Amino acid sequence: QVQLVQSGAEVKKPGASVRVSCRASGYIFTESGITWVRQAPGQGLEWMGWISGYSGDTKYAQKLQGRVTMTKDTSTTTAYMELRSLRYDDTAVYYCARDVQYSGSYLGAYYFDYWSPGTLVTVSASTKGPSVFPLAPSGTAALGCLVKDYFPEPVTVSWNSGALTSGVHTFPAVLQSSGLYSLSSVVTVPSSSLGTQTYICNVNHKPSNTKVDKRVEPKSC
Amino acid sequence: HGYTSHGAHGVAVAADLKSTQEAITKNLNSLSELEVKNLQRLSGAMDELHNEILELDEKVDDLRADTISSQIELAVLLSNEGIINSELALERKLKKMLGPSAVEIGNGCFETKHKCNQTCLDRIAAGTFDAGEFSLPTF
Amino acid sequence: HGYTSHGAHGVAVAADLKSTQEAITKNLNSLSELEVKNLQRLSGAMDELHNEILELDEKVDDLRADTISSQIELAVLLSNEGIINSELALERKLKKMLGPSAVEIGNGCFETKHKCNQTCLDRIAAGTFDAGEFSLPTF
Amino acid sequence: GKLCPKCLNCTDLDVALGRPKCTGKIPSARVSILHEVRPVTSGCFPIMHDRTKIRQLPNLLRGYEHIRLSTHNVINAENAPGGPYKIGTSGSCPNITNG
Amino acid sequence: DYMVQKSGKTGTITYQRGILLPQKVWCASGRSKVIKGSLPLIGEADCLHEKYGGLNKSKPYYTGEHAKAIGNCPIWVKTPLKLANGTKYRPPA
Amino acid sequence: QSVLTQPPSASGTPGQRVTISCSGSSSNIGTNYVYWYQQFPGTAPKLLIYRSYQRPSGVPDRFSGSKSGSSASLAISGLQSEDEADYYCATWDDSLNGWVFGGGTKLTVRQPKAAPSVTLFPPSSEELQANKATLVCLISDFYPGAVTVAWKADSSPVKAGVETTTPSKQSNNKYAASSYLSLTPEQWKSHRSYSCQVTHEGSTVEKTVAPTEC
Ligand SMILES: *[C@@H]1O[C@H](CO)[C@@H](O[C@@H]2O[C@H](CO)[C@@H](O)[C@H](O)[C@H]2NC(C)=O)[C@H](O)[C@H]1NC(C)=O
Ligand SMILES: *[C@@H]1O[C@H](CO)[C@@H](O[C@@H]2O[C@H](CO)[C@@H](O)[C@H](O)[C@H]2NC(C)=O)[C@H](O)[C@H]1NC(C)=O
Ligand SMILES: *[C@@H]1O[C@H](CO)[C@@H](O[C@@H]2O[C@H](CO)[C@@H](O)[C@H](O)[C@H]2NC(C)=O)[C@H](O)[C@H]1NC(C)=O
Repeated sequence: QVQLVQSGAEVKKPGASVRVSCRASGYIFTESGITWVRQAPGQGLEWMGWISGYSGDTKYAQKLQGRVTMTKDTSTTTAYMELRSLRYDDTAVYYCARDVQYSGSYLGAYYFDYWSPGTLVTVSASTKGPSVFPLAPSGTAALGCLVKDYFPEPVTVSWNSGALTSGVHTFPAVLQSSGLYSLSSVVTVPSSSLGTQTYICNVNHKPSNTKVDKRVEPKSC
Repeated sequence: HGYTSHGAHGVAVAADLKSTQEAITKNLNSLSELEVKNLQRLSGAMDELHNEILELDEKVDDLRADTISSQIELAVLLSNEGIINSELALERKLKKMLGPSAVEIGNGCFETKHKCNQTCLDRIAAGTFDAGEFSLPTF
Repeated sequence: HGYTSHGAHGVAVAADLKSTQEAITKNLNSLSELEVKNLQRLSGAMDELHNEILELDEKVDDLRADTISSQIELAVLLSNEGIINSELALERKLKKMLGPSAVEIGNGCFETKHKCNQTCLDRIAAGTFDAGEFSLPTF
Repeated sequence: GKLCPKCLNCTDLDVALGRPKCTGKIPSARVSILHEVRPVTSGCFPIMHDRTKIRQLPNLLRGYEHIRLSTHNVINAENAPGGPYKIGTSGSCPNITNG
Repeated sequence: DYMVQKSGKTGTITYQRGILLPQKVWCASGRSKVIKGSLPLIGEADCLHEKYGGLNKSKPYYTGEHAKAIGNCPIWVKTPLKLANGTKYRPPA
Repeated sequence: QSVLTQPPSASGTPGQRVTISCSGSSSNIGTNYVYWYQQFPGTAPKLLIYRSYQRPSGVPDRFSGSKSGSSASLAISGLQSEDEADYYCATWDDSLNGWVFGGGTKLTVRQPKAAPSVTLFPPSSEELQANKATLVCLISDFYPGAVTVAWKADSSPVKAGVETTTPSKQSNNKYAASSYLSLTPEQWKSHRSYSCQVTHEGSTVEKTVAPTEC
C-alpha cells in the first residue's frame, strides 16, 4: 500500500524557517519523485516543486526559488521541504505527493499520484482579548456587535443576556493575515423598538477571561 | 462522377464506377512510404566538454529537417496539381459510343438525334451502349 | 491576347482582358516569399584552436547553399513549364458562343456563316455575343 | 534507461564507479535514454566531482550497445612501483558483509 | 577520472603518494542510439521524441517543435499540409 | 488571478449531468495534459482524471474528461450527493516553468437556489475614536454556499486589507459568510462612498455606505 507520512503540525514566528518531513512506503522510492503543494486556508492549490528520489535533482516554482529547498534520504526513504523567511502568506497546509517522474528534465510530461494527509504550518499570536465595537442601527432594523482581534477561538455572543434570541445571527470568525480573529453578530429588530428599548451584546472570550457588555445605541448627528 | 439526360422525358441521372474507382488513395500510399534516417544525440559528444562540436550537431539536425521538409512540400504540391488538373475523360468515353449522330458542344455535352431515358442511360454508364437500335452510324 | 475577324469587310482586331489580367506576377510573389535560416559563424569556434571543427562548419555551410539552390532551381523550372504550356483557352471561350454555326478548323479558327465587323467583334470580346440576331442555333 | 536496474539505491554513476553492492548485469540495448545530464553518486567516499570529467562516465558507457565490468584486475596494486602497498578501505564503503 | 583506451592500445599513468591504481575496468563495444528522455518509460510507442516523449505514428508528417527522435516516426514539416480531395471552387450559375 | 480559470460554482439536481469548464492558454492547456482533482473538506485532494481523458481505478465512468484547444472540461453525469466537493484542474505551464491550478469549482447538487442577503456596516464612532476603521459586510441566506466578494472605493476596486471567510453552513442548511475592509480613518474620510458587492450564481448584490451620512 502506497503511503506518505508527514511530520507534525508546526507553528512559527515570521522570519524563521520550517522543515517538513515526508516518509515514503509501499513503492520503490528510488524510482519516483516527490512534489510539494500547499493550500492557504480556504484557498486553492499552489505547486511548490519536485525532487527526484533517484538523483536528488530538484525543480522549484519560480515564486519560491531562493526561499525553498528540497532534499531526500534514500536510507529512510524520506523527503524534506525547507521553507525560509516565513511570512503570514506561508500559513497553509503542506502536502507531499508521489510524482511518477524521477530523471530527465522535469517538464510536466508525467504527473503526481497519491497525496499525503497534509501538515499544517501556522506562521505568532499570544492570547489577546477582543475589542468590541457597536454596529449602530440605521420596518426592520439591523444592529450589531463587532468583535475585533482575538486569539485563540472561540468567543461567545448573546444579546440582552439571553433574553433576545429572535433575529440573532452570529457569523463565523474571519482569520486576518495577522493571525488574529474577528467576528460579528446582528439582531434584526422592529424599527419602532429603537428609541424605547435597550440592546446589549454580551461577549465572552474565555481564554483571555474577557467579558464585555456593549451597549448598541442609535447614532445622533 | 456521372452523366445526365435531358428532354421531355424528364431528367435522367447516372454514375460511372471506373472513374470513381480510379479516384488519390494510391497517391497517399506513395507519400506515406517515404523513409528517413533518425537524428539522435551523437555518442562521443559530452555536454560539458565539447559544446562547439555539439553546436554544429544542432546545426546539422536543423538543416536536415528543413531540407527534407521542403522536399516533402514539393512532392505534395505536384501531387495536388495532378489531382486537380485531371478533373474531361468521361467526355471522351461518351463520345466513343455515339457515331457522328451528335455534335460536340464543347460544354461537355452532345446533342443526340434520338431521346434517352433512364434505362437507355444506364446502358451507356455500363458501356454496353451501341446504337443500331436507334439506327444511326456506328463506330 | 485576342481575336481576329476576316472577310471582305477588312480585318478586325480585338483584345480579351480576362486572359491578360490572369497572366506570372502571382507566381513571382510565390517564389519571393521563400525564407531560409541565416548561416553565420558559430560562437564557440575560435580560429586558432579548433580548426577542424571549423572546417566542418565550412562544409555544412557549402552543402546548405548547394542543396537550397537546387530546390529553388526546381521551383522555377516547374513554374516556367506551367507558364509556357498554358499558352488554347481563348479558343474554348470563343467556341462557347457560336452554336454549331461554325466548324472547328483546329487552326484555332472557326468559319462563321455570317460576316463579323468590328462592333460585332467587340461584343464577343466583352462576352456579350449571343446570336439570334444573326439567327443561328443558340447554345 | 538505467545502467543496471536491480542495483537498487544506486545511480548510474554509482554502478560505473563500482561502488560496493552496486554490481549487476548491465544488459544490452540498441537504444538508450539519457536521463541524467549531470549525474550523481549516491554514496561511498567523498569525491570532488567537478575537478575532472568523471561525471559523464555513465553517459559515455550508455553510448555503447554492449557494456561489461571486467574480470580480474588491470594491475596489481600491492606490487606497484613505489614500494609494497597495503590496500586502503574506508567505512562509507560497505560491502556484501559490512565494514 | 577515467581514460579511454582505443581498440588494442595500452595506456599510461604517472603518480606520487595517494594514487588509486585502476583495478576492474569497463569493456564496451557496439553502439546504442541515445536520446534525451526522462524515466520512467511507460508502455510502448512507435516513436520516441526528445520533446514529446512517446508517440504513435498517425499521419506521415507532423508540425511542431522539432528535435532528435528514434523509431518509426512521422516526418517534421514547416507547415501543416493538405492533399486535395475534391474539385476547384465553382460559383453556381 | 489563477492562471487557469474555473467557475467558482457548478450545480445540478441529482441525476443530471453537470459540466465544469477550465480555461487556459497556449503555454498550459494548449500544449499540455490536463489533470483533475477532487477534494472533500479537510481531506487530501484525490486524482480523478489524468492525461485529459483517463480514469484512475475507483473513479466511475460517471466522470468524464474533455479537451479542446486551450480549454478543458470535466463532465459529471448521473449526479449524486457524494459528488459534492471541490474540483481542481491542473496542467504544466511552459511559460511559468511549473504546474498551475485552477481556482477550483464547488459542485453543489437539495434546496432551491437562493440569493444572498447583504448588510454593510460602516465603522462605529467608538472604533474611529480608537483611530481604527472597519467596514463589515455580512452575507447570509444564500445557497449553494459559494460567493465572491469585491470592494469599491467610490467606483474603483480595492484589494488591500480585505478579509473574507470561507462560507459556513448555517441554521437552515443555507450559507453565510463575512468580509471586512480595514481602513485608516484617513482613507474612510476621503471617499464619497464605499461598496461591498457579492457575486452569487452569476448575479451581484451590492450595498453602499457613505462617510457623510448617518
Ligand atoms: C567486506 O569487508 C570486510 C571488513 O569490513 C572484509 O573483511 C576483511 O578481509 C580482509 C581480507 O580479505 C582481512 O585482511 C581483514 O582483516 C578483514 N576485516 C575484518 C575486520 O574481518 C571482507 O573481506 C569484505 N568482503 C568482501 C568479500 O570483500
Ligand atoms: C501506441 O499504440 C498502442 C495501441 O495498442 C498502445 O499500446 C497499448 O496501450 C494500451 C493501454 O492504453 C494497452 O491496453 C495495450 O495493451 C497496449 N499495447 C502494448 C503492446 O503496449 C500505446 O499506448 C500507444 N501509445 C500512445 C497512444 O501514445
Ligand atoms: C475523399 O472524399 C471522398 C468523398 O468526396 C471520400 O469518399 C467517401 O468515403 C466514405 C467512406 O470513407 C463513404 O462513406 C462515402 O460514401 C464516400 N463518398 C463518395 C461520394 O464516394 C473519400 O473517402 C475521401 N478520400 C480519402 C482517402 O479520405
